[PDB]
Amino acid sequence: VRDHWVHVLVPMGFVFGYYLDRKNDEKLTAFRNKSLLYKRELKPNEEVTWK
Amino acid sequence: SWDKDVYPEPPRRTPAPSPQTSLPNPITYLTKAFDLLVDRPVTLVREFIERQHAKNKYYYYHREFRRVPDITECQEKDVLCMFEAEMQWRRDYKVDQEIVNIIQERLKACQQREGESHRQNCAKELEQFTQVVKAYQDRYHDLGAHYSARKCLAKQKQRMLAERKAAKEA
Amino acid sequence: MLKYIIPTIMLMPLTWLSKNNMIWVNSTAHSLLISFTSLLLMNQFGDNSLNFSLLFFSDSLSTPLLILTMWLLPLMLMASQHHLSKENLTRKKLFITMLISLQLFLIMTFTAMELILFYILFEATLVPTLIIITRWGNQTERLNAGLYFLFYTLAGSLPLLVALIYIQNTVGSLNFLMLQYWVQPVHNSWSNVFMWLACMMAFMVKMPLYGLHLWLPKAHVEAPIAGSMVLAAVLLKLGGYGMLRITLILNPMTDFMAYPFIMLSLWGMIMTSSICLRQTDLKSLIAYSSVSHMALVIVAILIQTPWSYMGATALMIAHGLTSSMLFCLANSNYERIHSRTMILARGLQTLLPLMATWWLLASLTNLALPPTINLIGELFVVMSTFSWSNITIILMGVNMVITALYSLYMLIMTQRGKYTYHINNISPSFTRENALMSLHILPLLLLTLNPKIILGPLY
Amino acid sequence: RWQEDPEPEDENLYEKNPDSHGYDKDPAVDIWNMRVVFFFGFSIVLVLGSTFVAYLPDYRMQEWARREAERLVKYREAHGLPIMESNCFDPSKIQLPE
Amino acid sequence: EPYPDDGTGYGDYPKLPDRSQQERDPWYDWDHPDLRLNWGEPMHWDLDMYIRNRVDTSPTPV
Amino acid sequence: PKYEASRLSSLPTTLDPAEYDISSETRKAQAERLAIRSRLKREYQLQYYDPSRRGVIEDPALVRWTYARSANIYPNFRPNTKTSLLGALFGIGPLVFWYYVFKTDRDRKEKLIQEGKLDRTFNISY
Amino acid sequence: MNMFSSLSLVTLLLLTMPIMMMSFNTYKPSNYPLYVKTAISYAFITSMIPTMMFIHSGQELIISNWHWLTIQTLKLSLSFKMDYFSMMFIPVALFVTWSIMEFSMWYMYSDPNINKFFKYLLLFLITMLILVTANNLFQLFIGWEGVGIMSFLLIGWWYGRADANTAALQAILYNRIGDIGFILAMAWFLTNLNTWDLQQIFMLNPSDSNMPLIGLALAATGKSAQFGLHPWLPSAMEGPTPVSALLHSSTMVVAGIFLLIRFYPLTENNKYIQSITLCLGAITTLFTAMCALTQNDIKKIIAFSTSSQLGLMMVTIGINQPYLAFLHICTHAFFKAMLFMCSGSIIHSLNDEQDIRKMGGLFKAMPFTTTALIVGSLALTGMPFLTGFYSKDLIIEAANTSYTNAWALLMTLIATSFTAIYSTRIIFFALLGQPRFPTLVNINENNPLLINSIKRLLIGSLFAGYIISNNIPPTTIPQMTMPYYLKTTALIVTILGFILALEISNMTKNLKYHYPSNAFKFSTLLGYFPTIMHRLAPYMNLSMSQKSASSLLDLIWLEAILPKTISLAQMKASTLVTNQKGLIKLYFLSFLITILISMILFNFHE
Ligand SMILES: CCCCCCCCCCCCO[C@@H]1O[C@H](CO)[C@@H](O[C@H]2O[C@H](CO)[C@@H](O)[C@H](O)[C@H]2O)[C@H](O)[C@H]1O
Ligand SMILES: CCCCCCCCCCCCO[C@@H]1O[C@H](CO)[C@@H](O[C@H]2O[C@H](CO)[C@@H](O)[C@H](O)[C@H]2O)[C@H](O)[C@H]1O
Ligand SMILES: CCCCCCCCCCCCO[C@@H]1O[C@H](CO)[C@@H](O[C@H]2O[C@H](CO)[C@@H](O)[C@H](O)[C@H]2O)[C@H](O)[C@H]1O
Ligand SMILES: CCCCCCCCCCCCO[C@@H]1O[C@H](CO)[C@@H](O[C@H]2O[C@H](CO)[C@@H](O)[C@H](O)[C@H]2O)[C@H](O)[C@H]1O
Repeated sequence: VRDHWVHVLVPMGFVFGYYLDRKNDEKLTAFRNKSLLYKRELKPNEEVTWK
Repeated sequence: SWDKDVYPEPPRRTPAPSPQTSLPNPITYLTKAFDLLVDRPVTLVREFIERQHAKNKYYYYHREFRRVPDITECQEKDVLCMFEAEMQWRRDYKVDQEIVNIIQERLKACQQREGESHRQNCAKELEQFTQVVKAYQDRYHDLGAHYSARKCLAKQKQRMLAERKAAKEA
Repeated sequence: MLKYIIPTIMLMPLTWLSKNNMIWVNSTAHSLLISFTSLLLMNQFGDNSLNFSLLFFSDSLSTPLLILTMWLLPLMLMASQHHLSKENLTRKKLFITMLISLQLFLIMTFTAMELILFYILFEATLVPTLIIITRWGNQTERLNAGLYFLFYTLAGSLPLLVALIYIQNTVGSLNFLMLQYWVQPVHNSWSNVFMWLACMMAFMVKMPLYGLHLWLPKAHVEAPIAGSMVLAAVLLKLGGYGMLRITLILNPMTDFMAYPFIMLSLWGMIMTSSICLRQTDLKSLIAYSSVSHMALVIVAILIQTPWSYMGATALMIAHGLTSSMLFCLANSNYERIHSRTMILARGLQTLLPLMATWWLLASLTNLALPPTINLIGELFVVMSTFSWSNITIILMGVNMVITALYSLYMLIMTQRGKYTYHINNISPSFTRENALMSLHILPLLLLTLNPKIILGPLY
Repeated sequence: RWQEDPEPEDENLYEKNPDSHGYDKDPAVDIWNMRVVFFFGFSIVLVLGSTFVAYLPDYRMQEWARREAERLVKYREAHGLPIMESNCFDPSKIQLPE
Repeated sequence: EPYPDDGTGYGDYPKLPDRSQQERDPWYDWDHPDLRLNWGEPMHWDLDMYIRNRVDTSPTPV
Repeated sequence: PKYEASRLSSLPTTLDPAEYDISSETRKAQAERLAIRSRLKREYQLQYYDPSRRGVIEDPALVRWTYARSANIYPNFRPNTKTSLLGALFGIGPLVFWYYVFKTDRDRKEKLIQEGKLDRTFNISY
Repeated sequence: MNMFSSLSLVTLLLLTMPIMMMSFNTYKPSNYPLYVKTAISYAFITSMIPTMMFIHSGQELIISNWHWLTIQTLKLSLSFKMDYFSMMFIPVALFVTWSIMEFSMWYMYSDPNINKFFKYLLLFLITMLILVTANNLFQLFIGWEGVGIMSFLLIGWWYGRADANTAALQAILYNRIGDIGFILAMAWFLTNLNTWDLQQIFMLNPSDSNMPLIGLALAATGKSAQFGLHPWLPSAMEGPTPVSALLHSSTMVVAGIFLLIRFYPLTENNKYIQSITLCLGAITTLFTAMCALTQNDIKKIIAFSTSSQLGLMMVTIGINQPYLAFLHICTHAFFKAMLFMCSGSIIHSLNDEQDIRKMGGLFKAMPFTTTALIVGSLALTGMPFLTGFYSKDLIIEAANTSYTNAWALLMTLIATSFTAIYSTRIIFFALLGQPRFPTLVNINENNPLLINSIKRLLIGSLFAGYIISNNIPPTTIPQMTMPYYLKTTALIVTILGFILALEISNMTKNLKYHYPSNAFKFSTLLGYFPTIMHRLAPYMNLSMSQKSASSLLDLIWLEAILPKTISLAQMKASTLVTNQKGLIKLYFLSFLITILISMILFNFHE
């Protein structure tokens, strides 16, 4: 609607911001399942421990 | 509901009623009224709620932290090892705060329970409180707001050096 | 933090692309939504901070300051939209843009992992703040207040820049997580004395420390209401937050370097509290009250104990809401009588009964009635300074007496007594004004039920 | 002196709109402004936000620490060990100077 | 009569009697009855210290 | 027993010897005081009673008072032997006084702790 | 236990319900005062059940129901101490407040904000109960400051009156000065014992308790208006009469004494603290009784009566008889509240006249208020077997036979004689002789709210002391062997006080005109303490604020030493640089000087 299309700007900014925060995590996986505290074996269907 | 060894309680000794009067005890009748008017309806509501809970049983767990090398085994400036050693130290520090709280809780319950005989009957709790507070003070006191495993280790070594020095001259 | 930076940025296209008559409605609604999402930063752990990326992290210190910052933006829009009604549309949007850009800098400032990044954003907040005061302030003296504000900050912050760059050369990093592990003790020397002063003076000027506080009463008397709210609520806390971080790398030199600044604060708070008893301008009185409350925070930060750091954090949050309330209360009188003179309009409880309740509640938090978080913060500081030296309780106790006297004096003078006969335009409190007051006090009093979330990392 | 406009008279919003909420001169905008503030401010942020805070999952691990302390106090007292030792770190891992 | 010209900073502001407002006539029709002030009359430099809630300088029977 | 006035207890007006010895020159002055008061009263009442007025009757006396109590001080300030000695006495002096009070207290406390003569048996909160 | 703990909490929750109903949920504004009064009366019933259980078997318990906050090793929980002192005080406070609230429904009938008035009375009572049942110092501090702030709002009830606002702030000022002691004790107990809980404080039982106890003594001084921080209590008569009745009996003023009673396990081992409280109480009881001798305002005489009776409680603390001090709190609540209620009855009938010199001839005109006033005066003066006798007389015997400061003992006995004199003064001038009030007679005490409320306190003023003394369990070894002249000293000095008071009163009828003495002026003007202290100290502080702190420092020298002087230097420097004549000759001449200097002086050519 031409009346209420401005109301998606900030909610879409949050979704885009949320998405980019998750993308940031994919660049910081050098130690995923490699810390002495949390390192373990993968479950049969598990590919990664977190994403 | 809780572990009786962690939060101990002596066996309760209640005297039996031994009236020496013909008057009725108003507390006895209020107790009956309270049991009939308050407790029984409350119990019925709870038992309904507990039946619903029994239909949806599910569980939660106490997180287990594997031990990792402590700050003594970390090479200088090796942040990756320091980080894991530091986080472990912080978790232990929080646990030691709650151990002191458990002992303080034991001490406070003994004081109230023993009434006017508390100065004599609470010696064991007082002694345990004194020892844990001393142990806690040695570990953590004086480290400052920016405390760390490094500063804790430095304090311990200062204490160790003082203990060795005195032992030599003896 | 991108989930907060981007929607904050999107507030600017929203304001500029809104219908002419819907700029306040739209900007207020969506900045409240941003404030709602900021509660996700409460995912805090007992050992580790919330480390988002290479640029931004959040911990128990920055999280409460972040939530206060994002909550204040909709409150500032509510407070400003009335005195800006005559302003033309484009300049209204420019005003809102300055508020939005201030929030963007603030949320980045409080989450910046690297100290030089923190510096740039810490400095960037000056620009919009100065524009708000000088462009939209009401009186001739806003120009002087702008200059004093600008040059007091830069006189201290430029030496901080040199010190920060020097630290990075010596240590190799300014990442705050790195400094936690590579920190080395600061040895005695004249070079280290001036490194300490360069690292601290900029934050002292912002707090402000007694003796470097004269810019703040000026700034408040000249700023528009929104300027006063953000100045008192958040911008002062940039100094406290900065000090809480940088003191990590100044040990053990802080042991003796803090003495002159503890004396200035301990004696400063009694002087500024006493000064409040004689102030004739209501905004100036609230401004001097801030200097006294923040003198406690400086002492707490400088003595570096777990109790003092917890008290400092709670005080910063509690004062932020209380002082912002008091300015909003004083402004609502100004919008009727157009004077800041405290003695001009008296006996307002007779004419504005509900507004007098907000006045009472604000005053009670200002004097730290238990169990408000204002009292929790003050008490934790008093407990920790007693161990530092038992004699401080006398100074702390005297300030508590004087604080009650001037807080209730302000309440008595303006709300009680006889109303001024010739002031016949005291129109009933608007829904907007009542909602603005309650949006301060209600979160403030609700925090008493779960104080741990405003107690900081040392909790 | 110069050619300058006179100071306008301050306008009481209640004259034109006795129902004014004090947000806007336009009654329709005024009512909407009141509604977003009251709904997003009180109904959402303060009510749901307060509820959200009330149910934060063990904020900063305080509850886990108490459970962990109980486990250690139980095990240590059963085995006749000190509840807590003065040494945070094992002395055998430390090499003192001199 | 101005305050003595030292460095204090009074300027030309009048020095008025160091008397509390409580000493003013309570039956006269003051423009400000609570303060016992008339519109336009010069205010004592320390008027805020001499309001009826604060410092009294009234004659005492002893 | 004569009345002795003090700063905080004024001489009663009925015991003031100047109250009774009233000359034609003193009555002339009292008349001029009442003329200023009456002129200001009329100026006020003309606005106070005006049915069309809504707002605040600005009082220049109040504005002059608030202006004098702030902005007018520094322009009329002169650094001289009085303000410098009062400036030093109550500006630097208290800071030096408190510095020595707290510094002495903390040195004494720290010396006892290091020697182990300060009782900190249950002190684990700080 | 389940009934005991459940019912003790329901009492406190019951009192909060009328406050919660102010959210307009299910409210009946028509008669909010009746609703509040009914809640108090029902709370009194529920509180008698656990009180009865304690009397039977000594059942005591602590309820730590809600964990509020843990600060490392300091865990703060909402904890309630349902012990001896809270079990006996709560029913007394509720019973007295029940009469005061019923009385206020008549006294405040024409007040447009009566609903708000009853809300403030209820909030007053709630903060006191928080104070009395608190098991840790932070919770106690909540009630401590709560009653102070409620005192401020109720003393300044008629806020258009400058004197009311002054009195209200004065109570805050003096109580905050006492609060310095309270925070001192909190800081000491945390630093040295790692706790704010009474259990841990008593278990660790420090021997070096001078500092924490002096802090508590200072807190009690302010709250109970002991000498030094005393003037605020007589000034609190600015408030409506129901405020004074509640303030002076069941709430604000006894809090200071109660604080010291709660810490008797520490004070009983500290003879230095005992000496201080003994002498502080003795000068208070003597000095304020002396002031009452010449007061003419009826509310002020009774106000000074409270200060004198509070000083006696502080003496009882001094001689290490905490349970006797507590008993006096409970007995004093009945007849002191009645005395204010009777005075309010007189004031109302005489169209707000409070000067006893304008009363007189009321013995038959107001028969019921007369009966209550006489009974209350006899209970206050220790007439045998009335409520006041079961505490005061035991206190006097305990003091007489104790190892104690001889001067403090004498001051206390004289103050007991002065109690008889100033009670005689009220009866003589208010009730006897001929009327001295105006001609249009509007005397009328026939309202059932007035009669019934005073009636219940009259019954308490006769039997409450006997009933309480016969049910509480012994916790001391009462001293019952003494010479005849130490056993009857209280009765004799009281009787001599009555006789001497009658000589003075009757001499005012002789057609002889007398000049005033210095002693009379000293008594009337309250020892000049308010006149000197309330002018001098505010003047000195307020003068320092504007002259030195604000103007001298913040508007002058802190300006001068930096921003003002720095700007001058740059402006002067700029005029040096820019004031050039624009002459080619002068500029190139400076080039030559620069090149020469660069070589000869600085050797830049090397
Ligand atoms: C998750 C995102 C949440 C964002 C929340 C944003 C809240 C925004 C509130 C907007 C207020 C409504 O805004 C307004 O609504 C009405 C009805 O829809 C619109 O339409 C109106 O036009 C005219 C009025 O002139 C009339 O036909 C009628 O009053 C109405 O239909 C307006 O053109 C619009 O300006
Ligand atoms: C390839 C690079 C270029 C990329 C360009 C991408 C965006 C292009 C947008 C083109 C349309 C812009 O639209 C043009 O500007 C604004 C917003 O619409 C409109 O005018 C505006 O006036 C006011 C605000 O000032 C509001 O009522 C409303 O926002 C709108 O009506 C103009 O009437 C329209 O002509
Ligand atoms: C210690 C760290 C911080 C130090 C900061 C100090 C830097 C200087 C800050 C203020 C800069 C303002 O720059 C200039 O200052 C002077 C006064 O100082 C102002 O001038 C003002 O005070 C002067 C002196 O009383 C008056 O003559 C003048 O009428 C008045 O306007 C100028 O209008 C302003 O342009
Ligand atoms: C810690 C280091 C901080 C370094 C900061 C450097 C800030 C430099 C600020 C600009 C300095 C010049 O600023 C200029 O100063 C002079 C003197 O005060 C002011 O001059 C003003 O005050 C003087 C002093 O009474 C008056 O005589 C004059 O009539 C008035 O105009 C100018 O109005 C101001 O524009």
